[PDB]
Amino acid sequence: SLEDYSVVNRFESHGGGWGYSAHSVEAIRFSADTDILLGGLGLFGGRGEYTAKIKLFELGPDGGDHETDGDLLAETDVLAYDCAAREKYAMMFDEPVLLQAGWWYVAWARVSGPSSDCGSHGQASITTDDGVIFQFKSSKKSNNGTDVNAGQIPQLLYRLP
Repeated sequence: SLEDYSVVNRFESHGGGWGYSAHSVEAIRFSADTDILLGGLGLFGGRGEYTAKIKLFELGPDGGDHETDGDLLAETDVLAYDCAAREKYAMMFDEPVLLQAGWWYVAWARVSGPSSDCGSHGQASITTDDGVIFQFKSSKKSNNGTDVNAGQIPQLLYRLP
């Protein structure tokens, strides 16, 4: 049956709604202090029918202090999705990607559709129940308001090796 994955939720609350436009890009920088297998990203929807393409970029060990344009590690095609109000949709990469402890990455999503749910009270640091510490920082690739505090990409979906 479907393989189970752990979740890290970067937001502690919700906002009003979030809108999209023709070239909107949601992105967030992150790092985990432990090697993890990244399977996908959790996305808000909740108020209709959406599409999204997701990407993962590598920045490296210095990517928290100096954001380069990064190296593409994974990408999906555009895929339609929906989910219940307040919930997240699990958009999976074609294959999971092994991330290195202390290295920085960019989680990226190009979402299209009507207004959606969104996050607020986003956290710079989250410690998951298994003890892994995730850090989040705003990304220069994000052009539609998503940042460390607010917006899209509420979750990373991962397993421990």
